[PDB]
Amino acid sequence: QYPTYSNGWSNVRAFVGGCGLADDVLVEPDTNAGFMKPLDGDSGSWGPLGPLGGVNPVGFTPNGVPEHTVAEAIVMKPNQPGTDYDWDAPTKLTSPGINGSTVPLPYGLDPARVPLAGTYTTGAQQQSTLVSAWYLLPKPDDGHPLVVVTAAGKIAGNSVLHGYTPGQTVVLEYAMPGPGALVPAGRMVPDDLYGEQPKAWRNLRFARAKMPADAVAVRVVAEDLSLTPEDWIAVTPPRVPDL
Amino acid sequence: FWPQGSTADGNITQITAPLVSGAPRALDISIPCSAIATLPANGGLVLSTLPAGGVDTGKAGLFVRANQDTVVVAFRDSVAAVAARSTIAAGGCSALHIWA
Ligand SMILES: [Ca+2]
Repeated sequence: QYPTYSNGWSNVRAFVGGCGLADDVLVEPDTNAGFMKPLDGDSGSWGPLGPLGGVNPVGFTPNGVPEHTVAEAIVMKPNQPGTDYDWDAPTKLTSPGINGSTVPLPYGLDPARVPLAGTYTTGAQQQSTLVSAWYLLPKPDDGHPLVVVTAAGKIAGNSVLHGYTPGQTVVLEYAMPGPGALVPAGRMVPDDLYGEQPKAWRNLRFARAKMPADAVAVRVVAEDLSLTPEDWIAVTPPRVPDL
Repeated sequence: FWPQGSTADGNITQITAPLVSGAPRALDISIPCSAIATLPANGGLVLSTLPAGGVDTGKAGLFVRANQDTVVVAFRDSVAAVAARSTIAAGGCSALHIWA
């Protein structure tokens, strides 16, 4: 846990000019940059769900999220102190989006530029699946250290303070350069923090330093094999933040 | 054992037996396909061990739902034996056999 923040390292780093945690915390202003573009030059098989859906997106729908889904919180009945405005905003948008959704997106994502896909329905549950399109990947650097997918629902991923917190599947598999087919070559398990809060718009993150150096593309893979009405999934495309 | 009734013109009847310990010890079930090939369009509830109107009976019981184009054999919300409905009513299968 070094060269990152610790008490003993910060105390001695404050001699030559140190700001405590304000040096190790990275912030993403204008979280609308870093969105990659689909490698697949086919505007064909992509149906009503877009490039995020891919081929046969069966189970997923643009308006597949419940009503009062907010970022990193769960809305309750009485007025709570020190809460965000998204607890009181209207439950829908007065316009569609790129997919055709009317869901308010968190963190400041522009619903007129960011699609969505969810597996929330009322009655007649089923086994869903989604395999996105190949999203090109920029040349690596030191300032861009991770890939991020904003998602809600019951998802299985690692974290500190909780071991595994099982659930459904989002794995963002990747590909390596080849003759021109781009067959997959691996999988990655996300690092979510709000694992015990399954409705939170929780911004899953995949470290770039784990996948190989020469990786050309990535794509999202989601399953939702559970037929419980409260076991659902929702995803947005992947992006590379600016930090 | 079941069917143990009949209601006066073939037509085996349902039964009620609320077990105290919850789950049984063994559950050998069997259904022919000449009996799943007789449901109407959109089918529905070939067999179950709980009524579909109760409180959260999905994540407790066993449901064989013959929807349109498929016959899904679920469990405590965990699918086991999806099978198409155009090969069932064609002589492709012989009998649906469940065991727990
Ligand atoms: Ca589901």
